[PDB]
Amino acid sequence: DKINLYDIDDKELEKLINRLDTLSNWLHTQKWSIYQLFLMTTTNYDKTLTPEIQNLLDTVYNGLQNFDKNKTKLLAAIAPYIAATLQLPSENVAHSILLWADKIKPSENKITAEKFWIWLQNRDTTELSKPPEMQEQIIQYCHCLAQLTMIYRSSGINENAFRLFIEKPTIFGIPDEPNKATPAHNAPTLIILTRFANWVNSLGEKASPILTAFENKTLTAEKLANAMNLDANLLEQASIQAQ
Amino acid sequence: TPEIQNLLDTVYNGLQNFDKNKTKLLAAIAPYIAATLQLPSENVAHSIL
Amino acid sequence: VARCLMAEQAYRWETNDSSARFIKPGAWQGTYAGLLAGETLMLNLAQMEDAHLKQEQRALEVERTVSLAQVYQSLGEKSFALKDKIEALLQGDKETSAGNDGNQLKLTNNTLSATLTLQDLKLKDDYPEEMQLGKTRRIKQISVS
Amino acid sequence: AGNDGNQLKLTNNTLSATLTLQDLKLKDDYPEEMQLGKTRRIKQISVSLPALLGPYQDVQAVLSYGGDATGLAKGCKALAVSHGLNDNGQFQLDFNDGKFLPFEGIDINDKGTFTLSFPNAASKQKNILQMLTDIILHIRYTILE
Amino acid sequence: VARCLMAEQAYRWETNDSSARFIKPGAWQGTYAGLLAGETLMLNLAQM
Repeated sequence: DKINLYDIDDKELEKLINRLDTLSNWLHTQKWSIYQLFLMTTTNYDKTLTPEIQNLLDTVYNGLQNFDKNKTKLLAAIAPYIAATLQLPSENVAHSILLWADKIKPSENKITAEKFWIWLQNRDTTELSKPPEMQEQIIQYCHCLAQLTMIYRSSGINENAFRLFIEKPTIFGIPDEPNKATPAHNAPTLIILTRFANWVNSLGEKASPILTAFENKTLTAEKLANAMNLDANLLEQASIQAQ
Repeated sequence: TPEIQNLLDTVYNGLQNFDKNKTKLLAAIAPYIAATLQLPSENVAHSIL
Repeated sequence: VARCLMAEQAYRWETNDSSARFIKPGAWQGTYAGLLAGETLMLNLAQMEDAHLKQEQRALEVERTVSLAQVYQSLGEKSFALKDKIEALLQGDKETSAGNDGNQLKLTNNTLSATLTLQDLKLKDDYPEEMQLGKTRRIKQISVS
Repeated sequence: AGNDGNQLKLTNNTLSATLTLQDLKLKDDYPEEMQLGKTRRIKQISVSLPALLGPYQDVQAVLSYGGDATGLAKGCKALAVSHGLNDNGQFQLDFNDGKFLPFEGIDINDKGTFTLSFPNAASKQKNILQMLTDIILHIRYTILE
Repeated sequence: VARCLMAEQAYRWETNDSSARFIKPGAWQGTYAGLLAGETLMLNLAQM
């Protein structure tokens, strides 16, 4: 959005047209509106206390009332209400998306789920509407969660490879940094998840052993060829030609 | 695999508290094998063991 | 909810903690027609009973006899013997009453009252304070002979 | 007066007459004879103070134990004596109580040190403790294996 | 689970065996949302 077409290199212009064509063709493969991609990619979150998000606040407030930090993990405690209000099927997915929102460091304040419960833990009294200092920072965090679950729904990736992606983003081609290299909700780190999920769906039945062999560093060409019904020497020679 | 590991965990918790001279090992492991291999009967799980 | 609050008051009077509360609001959800209250109340009763089982102890049960003749006799120097003074105060129809701030023995209209204050028993000090034994000291039963 | 397990010692206020479980030799009242039983645990210890007790005038005495109460509940290692004639620390003795009694489950053999104390062994319990002649235990225990 | 461990300590103090344990982990299965714990705990109370 920031770059202008009034002055642009022809190579850069070519590359920009290729990016638009790649994104457009990928959306024609995914059958998505551009509004879907914009809503799943926006960093601007709206600041409005809705009664539904307030119902989420009331349910989590009554739910995680009577909590101590040193008894158990905060994330595992909040995970069922998040799994229900965001309609998530599993509980490890609700674990995943909370670790994800921790990694991305969302809207305005450098904020935390421990900061989230320290807000509901220090400054909260429900069924009362008076504004504190941190409320917009909380509700845009809630909008960020509601955004990041939508790409999990629309992508169709399975759960184990999703754990692998969040836990090791660098092995999926992001530049490395130990548990700080965070993929955003930008479109280039959507299309690569989508391609990886489509590869896993192309595999299908033999997916669990080959994904856990990819999870270890012992994945070979020969196990990989058998899941594609291809001759292994083809993959061997393709690797040699890339080398 | 985590699925075969889940089989291992289920049989481990299941046939925990076992003695050999109380009963047959095969009849003890047969329900977990019949479920994890989705076998309908228990004599089939006896047969395949 | 009324009976669970009754039980919470019984817990707050058995063990001594007034600030400790267990029954929290929000068990009724009117926007969902109040489904699932039994779960919340059963869980909260379980929390109360488990907190009781944690705070349950073995009690030390000590009896003690208080003879009022010794009590009204052993006082400050405004003291008196119980028998003769009660005999004189009931014999005479006078204003007269014997005792002090906590231990006056007074005749109102019909009745005679011999009252007593709990400091004069010094009954905590029958033992050393010795917090390995205990601090809080509550009456089980008072019986009169 | 006394020794390692049986010294009779005056500390600051109180007087303590302590005792060790080996000196009872109480396993050896019977032959060992494992058809009867090996393991031997205390059911109940009851104290009698054979003494001319004051009419409506009580003794003050606690009963301690030194074997750490490691399998015992919180406070089952202590016991209180008020009137000193074959008494539990409890007001009434309930065998059918689901609560464990104090000292219930203690080895006859040496596990810690068994200790009686008389608080206010200055001139408060002085008269009755100069009227004390001897101390009696009613030790009830259990034999099986 | 806390109260069943209380009862297990009561059993370990009534009869004398500290090594004897009955309550085993794995009654909660988080990967299946913790269904069927009552069966395991009822069976284990029956064994005690």
